[PDB]
Amino acid sequence: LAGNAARDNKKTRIIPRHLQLAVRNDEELNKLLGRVTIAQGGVLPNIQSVLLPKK
DNA sequence: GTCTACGACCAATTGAGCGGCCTCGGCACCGGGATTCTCGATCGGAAGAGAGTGAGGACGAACGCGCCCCCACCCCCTTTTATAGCCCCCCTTC
Repeated sequence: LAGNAARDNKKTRIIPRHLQLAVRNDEELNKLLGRVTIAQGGVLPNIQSVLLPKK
């Protein structure tokens, strides 16, 4: 999953960001590592719909 | 309770794995040009406040008709008598 995230980011070397995106995107890995914090991994790019502007 | 399968413990072996050394290309940062996006500003698209039409409604109003209420009077009922023609119902003659 980390390699797939790297290709999606057009990167060839796996970095903590790719590991975090993989662990958090997978529903089962996110459950195994829910209590785990990954250094320099950041967080998933998610915004609550209610915060987005409306027309 | 029975037992023996296989794990701890030893010795000798060794090549898989780690520290050191090297490097070159994945990455990032830069810059320039192209693109997106954002939204204050013009007014298309559809809707309101405000006006006019067509339109009768309920009923306030206005007019003659009604009904009962009841003024009061008028009157008729009843009683007595004379007088007479007139009239109807009944009896009598035919």
